[PDB]
Amino acid sequence: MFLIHFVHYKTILQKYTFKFKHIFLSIDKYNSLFFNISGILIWLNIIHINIILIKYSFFILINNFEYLIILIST
Amino acid sequence: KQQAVADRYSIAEQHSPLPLTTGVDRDALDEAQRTKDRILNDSFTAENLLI
Repeated sequence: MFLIHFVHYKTILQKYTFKFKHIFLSIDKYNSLFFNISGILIWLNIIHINIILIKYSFFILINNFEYLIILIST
Repeated sequence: KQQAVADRYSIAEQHSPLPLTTGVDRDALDEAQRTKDRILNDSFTAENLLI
């Protein structure tokens, strides 16, 4: 039987906060140092030189993977 | 001193017991609790939404 009619209180208080980072926030990426390329030399069958900026080059990279390439002041 | 006017009530206040009872009713206290709850809840919601 029913004796009464009432209004339904509830305590919805969130007072605690637990947020956990999903895994992919910590995954790696590939980051690189970046300087302005002053020049480039490519050689595979035939050598080719491109010069963007002529200055005394303070750093030089050599990379052999497919074609021989030399990145000047890179 | 020159400007003051006393009601009878402010005089009875001095010689008299102190009430342990605010005039707040059962139902009035129900609504107080509900109001506080509702406002607190919406403020926490709002702040989490800014975060």
